[PDB]
Amino acid sequence: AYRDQPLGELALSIPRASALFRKYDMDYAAGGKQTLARAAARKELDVEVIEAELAKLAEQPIEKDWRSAPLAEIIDHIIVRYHDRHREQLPELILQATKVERVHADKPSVPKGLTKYLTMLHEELSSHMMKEEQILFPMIKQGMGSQAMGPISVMESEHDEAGELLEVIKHTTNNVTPPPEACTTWKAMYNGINELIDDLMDHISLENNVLFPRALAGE
Ligand SMILES: [Cl-]
Ligand SMILES: [Fe+2]
Ligand SMILES: [Fe+3]
Ligand SMILES: [O]
Repeated sequence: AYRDQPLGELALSIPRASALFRKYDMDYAAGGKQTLARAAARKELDVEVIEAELAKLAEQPIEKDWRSAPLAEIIDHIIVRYHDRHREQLPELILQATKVERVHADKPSVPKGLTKYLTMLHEELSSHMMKEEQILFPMIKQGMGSQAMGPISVMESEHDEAGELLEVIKHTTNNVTPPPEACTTWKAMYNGINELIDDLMDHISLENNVLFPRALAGE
């Protein structure tokens, strides 16, 4: 019964589901508690076809399952696969968005505000990630995870705020869809933005749906 389960559990149960939920604009990352049924019903989307589509990906081979992995290993993976990657992705995107906004300032399709939104996301992610790396992650490794409600609730409120920046970024770029007159820089930047969104959603999902609850439970 896929419809009755939370989006978070589904995204970590079946591979490429993250991308499927991304296709339907379903927030499995910060909204991972919500059931597929409730999320589908709010979008006016056909639940039965989504259940089927999941089975097609479900039967496909298993990747790494992080739900039962050691927390220290989840932490190390997050730092390297996600935090360090965001630290190099964002400065590049900011440079490209600066160029696209300038060069194409005359065009009605130019993503006005994109540079400013990427800049805000970079500044906020950087202080957020530093706190995780300096305090929350070490505290979990040193066995104080059951004591981490304070930082965790703050980290979760900041994940929601990052979620809102992503929505504004998606809206400014026509859901990251380049117009017909887009150039190579403009197209490659939109590919970078989609890659940043995919990574950031999987990053937030791993924190909200696995690391944080299991830490608090004393694992
Ligand atoms: Cl606590
Ligand atoms: Fe993080
Ligand atoms: Fe985080
Ligand atoms: O994060």
